Amino acid sequence: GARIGEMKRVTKETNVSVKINLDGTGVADNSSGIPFLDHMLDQLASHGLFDVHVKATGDTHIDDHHTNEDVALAIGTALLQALGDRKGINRFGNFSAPLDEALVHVSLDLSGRPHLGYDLNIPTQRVGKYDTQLVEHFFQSLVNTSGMTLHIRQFSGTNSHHIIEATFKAFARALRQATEYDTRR
Amino acid sequence: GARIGEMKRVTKETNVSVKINLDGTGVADNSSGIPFLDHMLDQLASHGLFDVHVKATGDTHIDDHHTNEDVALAIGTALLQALGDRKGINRFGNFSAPLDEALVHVSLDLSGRPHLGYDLNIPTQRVGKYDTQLVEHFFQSLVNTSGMTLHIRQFSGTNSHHIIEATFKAFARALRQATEYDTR
Amino acid sequence: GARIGEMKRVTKETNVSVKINLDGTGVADNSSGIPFLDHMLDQLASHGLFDVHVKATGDTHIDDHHTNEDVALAIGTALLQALGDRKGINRFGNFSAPLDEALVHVSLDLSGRPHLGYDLNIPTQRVGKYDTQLVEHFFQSLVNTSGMTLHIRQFSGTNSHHIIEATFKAFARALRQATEYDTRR
Amino acid sequence: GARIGEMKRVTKETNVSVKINLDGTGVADNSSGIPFLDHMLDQLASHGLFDVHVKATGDTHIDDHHTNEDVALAIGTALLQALGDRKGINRFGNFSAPLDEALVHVSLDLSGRPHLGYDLNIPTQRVGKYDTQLVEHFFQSLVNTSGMTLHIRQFSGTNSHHIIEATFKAFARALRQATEYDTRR
Amino acid sequence: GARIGEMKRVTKETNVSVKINLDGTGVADNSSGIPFLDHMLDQLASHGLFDVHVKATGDTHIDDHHTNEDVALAIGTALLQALGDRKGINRFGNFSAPLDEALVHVSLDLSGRPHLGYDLNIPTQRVGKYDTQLVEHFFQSLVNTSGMTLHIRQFSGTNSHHIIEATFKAFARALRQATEYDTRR
Amino acid sequence: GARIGEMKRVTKETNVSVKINLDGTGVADNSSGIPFLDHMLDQLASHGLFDVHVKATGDTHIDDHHTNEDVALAIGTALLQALGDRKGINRFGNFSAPLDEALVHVSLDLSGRPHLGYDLNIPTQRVGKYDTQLVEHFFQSLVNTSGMTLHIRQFSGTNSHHIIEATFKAFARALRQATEYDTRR
Ligand SMILES: [Cl-]
Ligand SMILES: [Cl-]
Ligand SMILES: [Cl-]
Ligand SMILES: [Mn+2]
Ligand SMILES: [Mn+2]
Ligand SMILES: [Mn+2]
Ligand SMILES: [Mn+2]
Ligand SMILES: [Mn+2]
Ligand SMILES: [Mn+2]
Ligand SMILES: [Mn+2]
Ligand SMILES: [Mn+2]
Ligand SMILES: [Mn+2]
Ligand SMILES: [Mn+2]
Ligand SMILES: [Mn+2]
Ligand SMILES: [Mn+2]
Ligand code: NA
Ligand code: NA
Ligand code: NA
Ligand code: NA
Ligand code: NA
Repeated sequence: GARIGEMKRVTKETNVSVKINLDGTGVADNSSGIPFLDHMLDQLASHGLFDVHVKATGDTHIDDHHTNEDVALAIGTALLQALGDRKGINRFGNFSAPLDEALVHVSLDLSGRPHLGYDLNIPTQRVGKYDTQLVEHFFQSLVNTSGMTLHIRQFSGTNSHHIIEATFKAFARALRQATEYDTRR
Repeated sequence: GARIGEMKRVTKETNVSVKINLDGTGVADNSSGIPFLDHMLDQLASHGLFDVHVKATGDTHIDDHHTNEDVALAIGTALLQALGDRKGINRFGNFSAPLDEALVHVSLDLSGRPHLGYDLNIPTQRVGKYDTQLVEHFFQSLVNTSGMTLHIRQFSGTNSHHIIEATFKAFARALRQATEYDTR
Repeated sequence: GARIGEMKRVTKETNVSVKINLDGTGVADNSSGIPFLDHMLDQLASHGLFDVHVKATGDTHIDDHHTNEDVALAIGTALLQALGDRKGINRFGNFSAPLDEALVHVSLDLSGRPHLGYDLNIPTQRVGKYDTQLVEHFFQSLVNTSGMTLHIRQFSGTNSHHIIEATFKAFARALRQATEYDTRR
Repeated sequence: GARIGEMKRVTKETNVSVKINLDGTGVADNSSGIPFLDHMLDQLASHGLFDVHVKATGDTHIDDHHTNEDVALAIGTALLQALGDRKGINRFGNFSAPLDEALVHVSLDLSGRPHLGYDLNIPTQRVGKYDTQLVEHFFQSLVNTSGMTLHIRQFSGTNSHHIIEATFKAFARALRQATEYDTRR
Repeated sequence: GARIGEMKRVTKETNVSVKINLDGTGVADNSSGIPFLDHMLDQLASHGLFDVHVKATGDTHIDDHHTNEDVALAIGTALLQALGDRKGINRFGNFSAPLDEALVHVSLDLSGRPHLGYDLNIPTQRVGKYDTQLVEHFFQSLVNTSGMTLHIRQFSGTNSHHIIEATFKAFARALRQATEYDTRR
Repeated sequence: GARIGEMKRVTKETNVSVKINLDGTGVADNSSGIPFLDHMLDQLASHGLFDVHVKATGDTHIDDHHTNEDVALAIGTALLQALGDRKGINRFGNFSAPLDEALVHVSLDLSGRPHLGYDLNIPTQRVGKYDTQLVEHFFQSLVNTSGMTLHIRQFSGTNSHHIIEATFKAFARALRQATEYDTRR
């Protein structure tokens, strides 16, 4: 009875395959073509207890933008498919994740209405090879296809890797809460 | 043994009857004479899983103030009665409720000491016919008779209906948490 | 064959029926339960040459918010359905509409990615009975279900009725341009 | 049949004759007694494809003000006459005209309601013998008798001749668009 | 007969071949040695309906500057050759292109007088491997050999890839408009 | 020999009938569909000694804007008709009207050139049901069809009803002066 969503989409720019189990055990199998994004998608599994499979190739010789965007769009669609009729779930999720000096709060509602409120202050332009502009775009695209209300608020942080990873930990744990069943419903 | 509180009070200005079940299933029956307040009281039921019955008539030809106040006072008293000795409950409740661009956090303690910390920025004076000054007065009056410590904090929001509705969603879910029993 | 999109949705709050003909002749048939919004929807027909049929009733005894939102959502869905595969259309639309002292520019792309950039300065809270906060929410909701990129920018204006009506005229003409066929392709 | 408007008016100060063909081929025939204004009126023909005939003499021994004003008034009246019932025309016109470093946007509506929004920053007081205060007065007077809604906005420019000429190019192209027939209606 | 311009130039730094068809069907054939610039040149084809063939190699072991510059110079020369006597063309082009949150307006005139007005605010120094200083230099060099008046103005935008891509979409559509024939003349 | 002007105009939005006697005795018969506007039009009669008849119905279910505008336009046309050749009249009018704490000066010229200079500071958005944005629009529209130069300047005032009523008293008395005959002419 596990809630599994899957999305495959091939364009001239990217080839994306995503599978997510909302009732998973934290199995991570992420090969997006973007190593830092893979590290962040691993946090979805380890902290959200989702099973997350992502396989993507794309025009990373231009930059990571199209791959990042199309992976995020596909995850949002897979999430929407896995949620089904959304009956009985908590629907709302909240979590404040510290990572050393970083502290990020995520508040979300599986509402069917896309909205991103985004207030991160990432002080460097690259983490490894990853363009830090792509963090906002990842969550914006995921919101757009999942129909999620998502608020990301940075309360502390100076290390870009810490800020982004804390965001994914908080998102993962908030999304876990929202997708879990409300025992009184 | 569901925890049910009830308050009826008739004054020269208003006639108010309130019944709340802390262990409800979200049954909403709200007819306060103020349609937007009814919509907000419905959030108490649907998001707090309270059973909420409010029936009020009043001098709404003056304005909604006396009705709004007397309904809020009665709800706080009904909540206090329903809580009884408060043994074994979580007592504290916390929730951040987004509603599109709005985000409101509610933190409360069923402490017996009334206090309202209120920091909403509602940018318009009317939602429908509802005077938005009445939002603060609703929570102040409810706090005063329930003896609740209540903190309402707006983190984002531009639409007045969204801000107020997010506040009631967060309040409902925080109050649900506070009234539920601590398993340990 | 004319491109027609139609959507009916009944909720506990609203009862909404929408039909739009992208290849219309300007037939205006708008009865949303919100008279000023009807006047604005008429601009879609008169200036966009769309055939626009909207019939809605709702919980306007609370306020106009739910009706306004559900009408906007339904129009966006009807627009999306009417566009079909979007093959051969201009896709982009641009128009600056004056209305006396008001001047509003609209730029849009039928992109499949929802985004609203909104920069109006409406100086009063009510036009008739219409809550002027509902203008932004109308376009946000329409954007969300149509998948449109939409930018609304006020360059001039002091009368709220003029500002909002100029916005709908500019939107109507930009959308007409975007939905029309590109004769070269 | 071409839409032609013609107006002659003789006062104690000026003697003005104007004929404009909205469906012209760009015939420029401008002898206002103000050489720089003639150069600007030529842009109406060359860029708007109007046929523009202006012949004026006046009390230019005082200054160019009365001639400038009476020419502008007459052009607006001729334009109004030529438009007739305005059935089937685009009615709105928009154009951004660059001239080297200058860039001026014109937005107009053949509305029947006079309004001038004017935001040029002309940095010198004379172009040749032409008093640059007369630019605003020209468009104000033309607006007043034509019943036009007209917005002129400078986005760039440092040379007064360039700024004014770009304004007339943009006006010419916007007016051409507004007076042309809408092929769909 | 299609208007085709072609230019080959070999220097000690670069080897550049360009062919452009002003009356094309959107054939994109761009291999400049700079992958992000290739992606931008593709917009010329996809949104301008030009046929754009660019093949360049160069001293990219130093940086992309010489290749970027020499490609831009060659495109401007090819455009100039293809335009011929410019008889009968619209000559002016205008377009506002959104790309999600980005919005860029381009206004241009095929005037024979080079000028670049450039007002982009690109917030990162690299898109992929592409140095974002090269955007201004690309358009400056293209302007210089084509003899174009070109104004680029950013109205919105936070993602560098979006801002630059919106600029090339707007440029492509403005240039398409300017090079197309004026049906009335 | 009384100077009487009359205007009837029926549109899809409004049905307006106006009759004004410049040589009246202050007979007021105003039913515009806007009660506060009726009160203001009564001031024209009582303070200007005009006979003022206005009968209007319109789409006041939207708001009062279209009715307000069309009544003002019709009054301006009726005024222009009543003035005839304007021979022998004072032409200029000036009056400062106090109303308790409010003080408003009106200066006008029956010039044939429309202009409104408007400097009121009305501190509330509604007087009764009347939208105070409509005051400026009333005088602007009246100016546009009458061809009047009109300057309205607030020197004092805090009560919106007082400010607007003082404006109409001052306008009425200034217009009375301007329409009266100059005994030396
Ligand atoms: Cl606003
Ligand atoms: Cl100036
Ligand atoms: Cl920059
Ligand atoms: Mn993108
Ligand atoms: Mn790490
Ligand atoms: Mn009170
Ligand atoms: Mn609601
Ligand atoms: Mn809403
Ligand atoms: Mn209107
Ligand atoms: Mn003058
Ligand atoms: Mn010149
Ligand atoms: Mn260089
Ligand atoms: Mn791209
Ligand atoms: Mn108006
Ligand atoms: Mn009074
Ligand atoms: Na943000
Ligand atoms: Na209607
Ligand atoms: Na000449
Ligand atoms: Na390529
Ligand atoms: Na003013």
